[PDB]
Amino acid sequence: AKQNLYNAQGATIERSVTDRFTCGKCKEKKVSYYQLQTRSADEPLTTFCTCEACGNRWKFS
Amino acid sequence: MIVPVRCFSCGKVVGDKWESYLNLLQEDELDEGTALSRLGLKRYCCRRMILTHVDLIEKFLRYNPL
Amino acid sequence: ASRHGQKGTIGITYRREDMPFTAEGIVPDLIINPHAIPSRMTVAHLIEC
Ligand SMILES: [Zn+2]
Ligand SMILES: [Zn+2]
Repeated sequence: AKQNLYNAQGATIERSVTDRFTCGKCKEKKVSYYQLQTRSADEPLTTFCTCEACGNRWKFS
Repeated sequence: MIVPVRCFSCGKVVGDKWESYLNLLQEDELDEGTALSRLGLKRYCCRRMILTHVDLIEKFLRYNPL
Repeated sequence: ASRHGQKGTIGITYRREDMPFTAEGIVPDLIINPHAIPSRMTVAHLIEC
């Protein structure tokens, strides 16, 4: 039963952070990011943002 | 093509020096960096031209027109 | 353009007497903006220079 209860609850990806930026709404430093480039080749990555103190998302160019 | 006359950067006449810089490397067996130094081109904006100019003119010239 | 995908065009032209100039008097042929360096990430251009 214990193993079944463990296998029931699923994916829990956990969003590795840093502490440099502040939240756009909460204004605290628990900020987590990602990298990839979306638009054409002439520009760099997107610098995705994800706050964790409240869950906010924003972006930096 | 010939050597340019008058270095684009600086303006000093170059083109007298070409065949001299050749025979500094034919019989004198001299290293070329010292060859340009003894040719007397102490700035390097002038120096790039003699060091990098290629001579296509004779490769043109080995045709037989008229 | 360079050999690194730095394509661009001529804005305007200057003569020497108002081109910037170094102590030995090597007046440059052309000047490009620094901001083309970091976002293009073109290190090898600098190494080549
Ligand atoms: Zn927040
Ligand atoms: Zn020169």
